[PDB]
Amino acid sequence: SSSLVVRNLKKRYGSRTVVKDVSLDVKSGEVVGLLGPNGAGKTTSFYMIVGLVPLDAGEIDLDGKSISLLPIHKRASLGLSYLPQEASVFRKLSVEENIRAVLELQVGDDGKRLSKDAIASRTEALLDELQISHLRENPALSLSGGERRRVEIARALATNPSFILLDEPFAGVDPIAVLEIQKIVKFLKQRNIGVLITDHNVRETLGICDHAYIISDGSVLAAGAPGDIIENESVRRVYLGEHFRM
Ligand SMILES: [Cl-]
Repeated sequence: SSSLVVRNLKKRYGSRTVVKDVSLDVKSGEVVGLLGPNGAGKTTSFYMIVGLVPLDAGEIDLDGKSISLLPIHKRASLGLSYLPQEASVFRKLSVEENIRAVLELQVGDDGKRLSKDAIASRTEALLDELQISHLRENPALSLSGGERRRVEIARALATNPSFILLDEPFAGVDPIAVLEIQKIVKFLKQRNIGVLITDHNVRETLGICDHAYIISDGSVLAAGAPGDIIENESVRRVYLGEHFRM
């Protein structure tokens, strides 16, 4: 069991403080949502946690260790994997090669690079687990969005992450795709991976969150189970609307 502990983030750009004070927690096997009005702080908060935006103030601890000053690849080494909106998998590489490429770069707990046998074994495992074994030889370029998404999870999983940070996974996707993504998050949850999601699609996100934080005016307006969040009068006034229904 791991914990990601975020305390009192602040980010100021010029004369404008976009994140005033945001704190949150994520634990292993927990799905947490970072929601709220556009530009009211949720995104900058998310990126400070990812490591794309340096903190002006605050703390971020992963298993008791500070990581707020570390670059992204260092956070990744420690178990914090980031899955951006756009890409990336190497389009010219096969599905299998995309996964192996990650595994070839890993270092054991021993401190040693994986044996050829170990890489083959883990590749086979990840292909089966993500139900994409039929695509092993396919170039990444040829994949549907849903299949590509699965390859990206596989590449993240190949680093053996403790936490996975999803940047707008539901943006622009059809209702069928929503279900696939929710199934994938549940799969991650059952693997004892903590998941942090920021997204604009309220119902889709809340629908798989154990816990959610509503960010408004650079601060945490409310936090808790989705069921309680919806009924919060402040949240309805600022964000969801008086007549919101799931
Ligand atoms: Cl924001």
